Amino acid sequence: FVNRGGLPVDSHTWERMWMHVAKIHPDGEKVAQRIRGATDLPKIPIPSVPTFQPSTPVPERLEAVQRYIRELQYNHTGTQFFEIKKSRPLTGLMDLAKEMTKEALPIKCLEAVILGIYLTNSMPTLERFPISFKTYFSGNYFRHIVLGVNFAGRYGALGMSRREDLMYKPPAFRTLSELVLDFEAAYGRCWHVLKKVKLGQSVSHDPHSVEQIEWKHSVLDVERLGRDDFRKELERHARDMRLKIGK
Amino acid sequence: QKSAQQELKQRQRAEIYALNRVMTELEQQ
Repeated sequence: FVNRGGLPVDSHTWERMWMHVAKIHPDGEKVAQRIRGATDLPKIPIPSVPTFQPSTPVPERLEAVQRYIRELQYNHTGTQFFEIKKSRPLTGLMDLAKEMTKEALPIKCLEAVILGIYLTNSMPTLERFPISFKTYFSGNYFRHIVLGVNFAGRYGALGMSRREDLMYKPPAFRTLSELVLDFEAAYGRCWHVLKKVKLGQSVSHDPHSVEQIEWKHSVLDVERLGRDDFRKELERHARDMRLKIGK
Repeated sequence: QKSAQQELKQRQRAEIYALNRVMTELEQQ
């Protein structure tokens, strides 16, 4: 369920959110009856957007960016509060990122990617690029996206997920392949088989850029490739990104 | 004037986070 018309949430989408809750939760209407109109609810502090001293090393800045993303909370309400159109020009997506910092609602993985780009445009020596993972568990396919990053030749990731090992990686992996294989192993530990990886090109650091994010610059079919061809394909993506300069 | 939109957003945001806590609690149990 996606809120397809800004904030405040309109009466129709608001009721649909509560209707949807009543389906999911075993005591779904007991939950609404206790929350809706309640006058004693916690005040939620608006998280402060982190700002960085120039003497602060970038990896320490990334920790603060990821902390801020987590503070918004993963969205378990069943209703997505921001519409993300993935082919929107970057400048429109950055307007959306800013709106997300001003409204401060829970988010999921794709919103966190956009936010990660917005909060690291101030770091021109940081390379940012989306990584999407398609996995398989119990006869079903699952998609997850993170923001891959590269600082001083080391690879890491920012993002949001239900699982702690499927989001933040400090920029410590020497190669892109090592980063991706770290995700594949984390998936295997929770019984998901990794089927595809889709890697985007690096994203411009200009928040007024009209260019689109290219999400699928490399699409890798994991088991059709085999391990050596899989690594070589990732090395090639790493070189392609090095040669696309943008800020 | 426009302070009704703000109170609307404030009331909605508080219920959104209360709901998110309950749903988060459920979706691990």
